[PDB]
Amino acid sequence: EYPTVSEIPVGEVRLYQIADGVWSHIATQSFDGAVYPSNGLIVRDGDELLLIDTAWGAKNTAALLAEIEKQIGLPVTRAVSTHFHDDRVGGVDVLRAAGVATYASPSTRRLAEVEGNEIPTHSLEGLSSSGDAVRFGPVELFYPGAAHSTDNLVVYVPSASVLYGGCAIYELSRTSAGNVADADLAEWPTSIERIQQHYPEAQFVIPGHGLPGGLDLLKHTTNVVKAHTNR
Ligand code: NA
Ligand SMILES: [Zn+2]
Ligand SMILES: [Zn+2]
Ligand SMILES: [Zn+2]
Repeated sequence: EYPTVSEIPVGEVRLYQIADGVWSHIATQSFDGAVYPSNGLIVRDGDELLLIDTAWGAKNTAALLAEIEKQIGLPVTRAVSTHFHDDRVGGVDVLRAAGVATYASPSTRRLAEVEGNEIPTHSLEGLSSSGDAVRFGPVELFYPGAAHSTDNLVVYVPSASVLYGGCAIYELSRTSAGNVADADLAEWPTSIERIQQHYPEAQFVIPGHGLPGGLDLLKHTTNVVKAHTNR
């Protein structure tokens, strides 16, 4: 029942309820003549919402805000981007113009600026060292170490046992490396083990792209990363 890359035209966004007050958002983009899905998260925060990641571009992100107001009807007051790539920050300008306070680590803000990408306004402190965690409203933010990117964060929703791995975690159907231009392949397995150690009770694990599953997605990602390392 999770929407697949094939059922979502580029420009539209779907919401999927994972648990009480926790949704993923799913959008698509075309690259090199193929179509790719991308996930983010929405977490209820009293009578407001916390958004995790944009919907991969300005147009998709405007559609995301429209779909949230239609389906949920609570204001998105804050957004966190989990690393500096466009599937995470592309759409930050749309969020900002809509009155959403945008956040990322100082590492992410720096890398976004270097890349010429959109830059979240606010800096998240306390996430500079591997293993660092901070509470941000209804979620915990965790910096596991370098993996898919040097700045990648993961997000845990303790009330729902939902772990949002972002692009540091691959879906099961992905058996080859994705975009690894900015990755730390040498550290990625160690960073994954920090995630496993910190969130062993997670019941629902969401990758940056593709289908959710359980904690098996972590060892799966390590397997794929190690195979790529040995290519
Ligand atoms: Na924790
Ligand atoms: Zn990325
Ligand atoms: Zn502000
Ligand atoms: Zn990604």
